[PDB]
Amino acid sequence: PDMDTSFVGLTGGQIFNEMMSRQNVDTVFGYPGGAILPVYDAIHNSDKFNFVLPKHEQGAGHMAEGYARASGKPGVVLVTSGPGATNVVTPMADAFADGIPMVVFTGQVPTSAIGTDAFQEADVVGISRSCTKWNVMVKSVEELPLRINEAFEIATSGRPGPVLVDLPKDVTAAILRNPIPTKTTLPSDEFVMQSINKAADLINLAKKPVLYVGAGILNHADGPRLLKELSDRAQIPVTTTLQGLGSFDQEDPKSLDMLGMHGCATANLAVQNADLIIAVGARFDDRVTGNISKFAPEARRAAAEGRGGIIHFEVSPKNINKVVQTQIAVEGDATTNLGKMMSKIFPVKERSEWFAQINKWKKEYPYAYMEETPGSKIKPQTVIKKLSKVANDTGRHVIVTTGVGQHQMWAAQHWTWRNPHTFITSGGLGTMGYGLPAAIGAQVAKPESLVIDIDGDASFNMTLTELSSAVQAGTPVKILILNNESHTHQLNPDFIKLAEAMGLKGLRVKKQEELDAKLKEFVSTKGPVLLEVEVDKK
Amino acid sequence: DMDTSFVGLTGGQIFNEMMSRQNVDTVFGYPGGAILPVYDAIHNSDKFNFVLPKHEQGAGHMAEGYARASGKPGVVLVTSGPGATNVVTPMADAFADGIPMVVFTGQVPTSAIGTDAFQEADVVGISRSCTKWNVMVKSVEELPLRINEAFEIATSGRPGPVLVDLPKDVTAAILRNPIPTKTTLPSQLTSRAQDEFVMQSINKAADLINLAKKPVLYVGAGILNHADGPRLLKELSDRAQIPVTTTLQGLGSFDQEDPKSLDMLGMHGCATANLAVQNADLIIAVGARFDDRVTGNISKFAPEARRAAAEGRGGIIHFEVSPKNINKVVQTQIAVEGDATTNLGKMMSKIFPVKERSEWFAQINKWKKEYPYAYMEETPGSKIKPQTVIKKLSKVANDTGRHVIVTTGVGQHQMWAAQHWTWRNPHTFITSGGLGTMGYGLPAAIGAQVAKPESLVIDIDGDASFNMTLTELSSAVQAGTPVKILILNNEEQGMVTQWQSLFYSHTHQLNPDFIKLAEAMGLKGLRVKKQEELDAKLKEFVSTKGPVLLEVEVDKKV
Ligand SMILES: Cc1cc2nc3c(=O)[nH]c(=O)nc-3n(C[C@H](O)[C@H](O)[C@H](O)COP(=O)(O)OP(=O)(O)OC[C@H]3O[C@@H](n4cnc5c(N)ncnc54)[C@H](O)[C@@H]3O)c2cc1C
Ligand SMILES: Cc1cc2nc3c(=O)[nH]c(=O)nc-3n(C[C@H](O)[C@H](O)[C@H](O)COP(=O)(O)OP(=O)(O)OC[C@H]3O[C@@H](n4cnc5c(N)ncnc54)[C@H](O)[C@@H]3O)c2cc1C
Ligand SMILES: CC(=O)c1sc(CCOP(=O)(O)OP(=O)(O)O)c(C)[n+]1Cc1cnc(C)nc1N
Ligand SMILES: Cc1ncc(C[n+]2csc(CCOP(=O)(O)OP(=O)(O)O)c2C)c(N)n1
Ligand SMILES: [K+]
Ligand SMILES: [K+]
Ligand SMILES: [Mg+2]
Ligand SMILES: [Mg+2]
Repeated sequence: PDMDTSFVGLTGGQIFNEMMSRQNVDTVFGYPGGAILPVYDAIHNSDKFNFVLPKHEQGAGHMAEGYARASGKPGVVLVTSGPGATNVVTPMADAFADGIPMVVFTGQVPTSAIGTDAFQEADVVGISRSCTKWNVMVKSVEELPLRINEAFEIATSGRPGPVLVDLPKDVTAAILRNPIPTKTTLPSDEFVMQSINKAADLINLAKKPVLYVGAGILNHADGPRLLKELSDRAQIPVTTTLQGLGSFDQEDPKSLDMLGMHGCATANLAVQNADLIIAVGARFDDRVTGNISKFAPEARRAAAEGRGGIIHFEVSPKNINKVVQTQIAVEGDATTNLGKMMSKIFPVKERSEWFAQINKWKKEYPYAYMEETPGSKIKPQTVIKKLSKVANDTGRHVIVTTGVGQHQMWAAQHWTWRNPHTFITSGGLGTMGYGLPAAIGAQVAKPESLVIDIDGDASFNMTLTELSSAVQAGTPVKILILNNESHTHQLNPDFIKLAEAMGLKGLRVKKQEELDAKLKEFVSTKGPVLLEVEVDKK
Repeated sequence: DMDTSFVGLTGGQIFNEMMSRQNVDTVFGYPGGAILPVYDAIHNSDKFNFVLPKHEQGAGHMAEGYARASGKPGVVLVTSGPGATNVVTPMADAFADGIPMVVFTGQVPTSAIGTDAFQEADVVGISRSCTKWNVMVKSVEELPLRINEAFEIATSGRPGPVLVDLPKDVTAAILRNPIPTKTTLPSQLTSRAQDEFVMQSINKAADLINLAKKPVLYVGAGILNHADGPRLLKELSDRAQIPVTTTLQGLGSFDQEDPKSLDMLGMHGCATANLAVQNADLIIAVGARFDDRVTGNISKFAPEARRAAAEGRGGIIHFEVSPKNINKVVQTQIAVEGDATTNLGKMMSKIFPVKERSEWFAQINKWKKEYPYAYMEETPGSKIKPQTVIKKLSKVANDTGRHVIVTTGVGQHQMWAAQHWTWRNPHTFITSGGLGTMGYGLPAAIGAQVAKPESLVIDIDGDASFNMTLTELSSAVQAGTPVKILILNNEEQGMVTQWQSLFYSHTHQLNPDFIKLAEAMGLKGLRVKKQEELDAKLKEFVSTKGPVLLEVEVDKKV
C-alpha cells in the first residue's frame, strides 16, 4: 500500500483545486450556493482558474458543453444543492445525448442530513442516473481524489459523456487527517488487431469506397488529420454526419459534404452506389440512413458477393451491429485504430471513374432553395450563405453555434465547413436555448476565435438572460437572430433594445440591400454584438 | 359499466375532454413535436386558457403560483426531451412545498422507447424522486385512467406534483374500443373503526387544550390546503383565547393585525414567537413539519414545553395528514391524523370557551417591548433600506383596498418580505420555501395573476434571483398579466459572504439595465435611486395599469 501524505492538512476545497490542476482544468462554469461554498470559495479565490458565472445554472451547463466541443477538454460544472443541481439536468441530458465530456460537481447537504428533506437537498444521484454515464456521492474527504479521478476518466473515455459528483458540505469543508493511497490521487485484443488487418484488406479491395464520418473522429486531437491522410492515401471521398461537420474540409475535392435526409444528393448517391462503406465514429441514425433495408444496396450486394460491405470503427461494443449488420467491426478509439491501420493501406493514385461519376452528380444535383427576388423578404439560407463567406474572409478561426429549429439545419447545409470543432449544435436532445451559452463557452475555450451563434427567435428567448453573462465574461460572441415572425404566435421583445439593455451593440436588417453591409459591421464589431435579420417564413 | 363516449376520438381530444372533467380552465405549456397531438387539441379550444412562457421552467413555476393562489392544481403541458427536463426544477420545488401540480410530457412513440431516439429522455426515471407518482401511458384506452389518477394523487394527502408521460402514437391514436366507466370518472364513506380511531385522538387532545395553561398555535401550510382552514383556525383562537404563530409557508393563514398574532417564528422570525414556544407548555402543531430553521438543534427547543411531557401538563399535539411525518423529527404526545381543518371542526365543540389567560398575555404581550424587528432605519441622505421599501409598499398596496398577492425570489429580500409585510389574507404569500428556487418570483407572479385576475400581484424580487428567469417578462405582456415586479437591487455587495464580524463578500454578477430591459420586453420601467423619490415611485408602481417593473437601488450593507 503506497501511501500519500501530500494532501494531509488541506481542506476538501483545496484538495479539489489541486485535483483540478492535475486534470489540466483551468476553466470552471458554475454558480454559488451554501452547500457548495467550501469548493466554490477555493475555485473562485484561486487565480489558477477562470471561473465563468452565468445568470442561470442551465447556462453554466451549456457553456461547459460549448467549451468541451470547442476545446476537446471536459467541461467542468460547479453548482449548489437542490435547485442548483436540478437546473443542470437539461445540459447533462444534452451532453449525454451528444456524447460530450462533462464533469458536474454538485453541492449537497451534510452527510448527517441526507434523507431528512433538509433545506434544498434533492436526490441528485437518483435524478441524474439516466442522464449521466456514471454518478456518485462522495462520503469522506479521503475519498475525494479517487472520485474526481474516476469521474474525469469515465467522462473522457469510451463514448464521452456527463458524470455527476455529489459533494456533501461537511466532506468538502473537512480537513484531511489521514494519508491516502497514492494511486487514488493520480489521473488515469488480438481480435481488434485482426479486425484492423481485415478492414485494411477490404479497403484495398474496394473500387468505389466511401468514408462515412461522424462525431467520434472529433474525440481525439489527431482524428481529422488521420482521416485526411487515409482519404488522400486511398483516394476515398468523405461524407460527414451533421455532428461530423468540420472534421473534413468541404473545399477538398474529395468532400461529399453532409450525408442524409437533408444532405447533398451527391453524398447520398455515393453511399447508395458504394461497394464499401467505411463508417468512422458514426451512429447510422435513421435521419442519415433512411429506410434501413433500402440503405447502401451496392454495399449489401458487395458483402453478399464477399467483396465489400460495411466497416464500422466504433468505441462502444453495444453500438456494433445494433442498426446495420457490419462485415467488419473495429472496436475502440477510431483515431487510434486508423493510425494502426494506415501503414497497411495501399496507396491509390487515382479513382478516375468513381470521382467522375461523383463530380457529374455534383453538377446535376446542387442544393436548391427558392432564392430572393427584388422587393421580397430576405431568405434565411441567403443570410447564412453570405455570412459564411464574410466570416471566412476575415481570415480568422471561426466557430459556429446554433439554436434548435429550421435555422439549425440551414446552418448545417449552407455554411462552408473547413475546420474541426467549429460546429457546435444540439443534435441528440435538441435543446432550444443552446446557442448563446454554447457560444460563450466556446469563446472562453478559444478566445482568439470568431464565435457566431446562428439562432432562431424562439430558441434565443429560452436563454437570452445570458447576454449579460457574455459581457461579464469578456466573450465577444456574435449573436445572429433569424426572426421569422391557426399558428402559435409568441410575443418577441425588441432584440436590439434588449442587447443594449444587456450591454451589447444591437444591429437590425429589414431589407435585402442593407444585409451585406450589416453582416460586415456585425463580424467587424469589437465586443459582443447582436444582429437581427427579419426573415421570410417557411 | 362500459363507457362509449370517447370512442372515435383521438387521445388529444380525449385529453381535452378529460381536462374539462377535472375542472381545468388553465394550462401552462410550450409546444413541441412529441406533444403536438395534445397541444393542437388544447391550444385552439376556448375551454382552456393556454398560457405560454418562453422557457418550460417558466410554465412550471407559473403552474405553482397558479396552484397556490387558486387552491386548484397547476397543469403543465410540455414536449419530450428538453421540454421535460426543463420542468424538473419546478417539480422538485412543488414536491418540497407540497404543491398540487400535474405535469404532462410528450414522449417519443412507444416503438421508439429505448432506441436513443431524437428528444428521448427517461422522464419517468428522472422525475421519480421529485413526484408523488408518475406513469407512462401505453395506450389510448389507458389515457383517462392515468389522468384521473394523476389529479387525485396530486390533490390528496399532502398535495404534490405528478408526471404523466404521453407517447406521440398514444395521443395521436383513435380510441376504437369502449373502456370501463370506473376509469373515466374522477373520484366519502368511513368505517366506524376509522371514525373512532380518529375521534379518540381528537377528544384526547381536546381536553388537553381544555386544560390550557400556556397554549400556543404553531400553524403551517397545511391549514391552507382547505378552504375553511383559516376561519376554523380563527374561531379556535377566539374560543380558547389561543395565540397564533405561523411558519413562513403559514403566513396569511392568520391576521397579523389581530392581538393574538405572534407573527412568524424560526431563525428569522419575530422574537416574541420563538420565545413563546419556550414559555409554552402545549404546542399545538397545525399543518407544520418542524423544519431545521424553525427548530434549532432539537435538543434546546422546546424544553419548557417538554416539561409538560413529564408532568401531564400538556406537550405537543400534531395535526398532520401524513402519518409518515409524525414523530419523524419531534416526538409528539398526541397525533391527530388527517386533514387539519376537518379535524379542527370535529374538535370544536369539545373546546371550553376560555376568555382569559392574562398571565400569558403578559410575558408575551410585553415581550415587544424588548425585541421587535429591529433594523437600522435610514437617515437623511443615506442609502435606502430594503425593509423600509417593503414596509412602505405594504402600506401603499393596502391603501388600494385590493386583494394583494405577493411572490418573492430567494435570498435576503425573501425574508424581509416575510418579516416586514403585514399578512392578513390566506393564499397571499407565494414563496419558494423548501427548495428555495431563485427565479421563482416572476413566473409564480404571472401564474398567480392568471388565477386571481382582480388581485394586485406583486413580485418582491432580488437582482440575482430575477436574472434567472427574466425572459418571462415578455410572457407577462403576452398573457396580459399586470404583475408588479419590484427589484431590490443590492448589486454592490457580493452574493457570497467570505467572512464577517461577530456583530465582507465577493462574487458580483453584472446586471442589465433593468429599466431598459423592461421597455425592450414591452412594459413600463421605473427606477428609485434616492430616498426623496421612493414614495412617489412606489405609488406610481402600484397605480400603473398593466405590467410594471420598479428597481430600487438599496443598501448593500443590510
Ligand atoms: C428532423 C431531423 C433531420 C436530421 N437530418 C440529418 C441529416 O440529414 N444528416 C445527418 O448527419 N444528421 C441529421 N440529423 C441528426 C441525426 O438525427 C443525428 O443526431 C446525427 O446524424 C448523429 O451524428 P453522429 O452519428 O455523427 O453522432 P453520434 O450520435 O454521437 O454518434 C457517434 C458514434 O461514434 C461513436 N464514437 C464516439 N466516440 C468515438 C471514438 N473516439 N472512436 C470511435 N467511435 C466513437 C459513438 O459511440 C457513436 O456511436 C437530423 C435530425 C433530425 C431531428
Ligand atoms: C432563505 C430561507 C430561510 C428560511 N427560514 C425560515 C424561518 O426562519 N422560519 C420559518 O418558519 N421557515 C423558514 N424557512 C422555510 C423552511 O425551509 C420551510 O419551508 C418551512 O419552515 C416549512 O413550513 P411549513 O411546515 O408550514 O410547510 P411545509 O414544509 O409544506 O409542511 C406542511 C406540513 O403540514 C402537513 N400538511 C399538509 N397539508 C395538510 C393538511 N391538509 N392537513 C394536515 N396536515 C397537512 C404536511 O404533510 C407537512 O407535514 C426558510 C426558507 C428559506 C428559503
Ligand atoms: C439562500 C440561497 O440558497 C441562495 S441565495 C442566493 C442569492 C440571492 O441573490 P438575490 O439578489 O436574488 O437576493 P438578495 O439576497 O436579496 O440580494 C443564492 C445564489 N442562493 C443559492 C441558489 C443558487 N441557485 C439557485 C437556482 N437557487 C439558489 N437558492
Ligand atoms: C426546450 C425545447 N422546447 C421545445 C422544443 C420543440 N421545438 C423544436 S424546434 C421549435 C421551434 C423553434 O423555432 P426557432 O427557435 O425560432 O427556430 P426556427 O425553427 O424558427 O428557425 C420547437 C418549439 C425543443 N426542441 N426544445
Ligand atoms: K455546406
Ligand atoms: K409581519
Ligand atoms: Mg423562429
Ligand atoms: Mg441581491
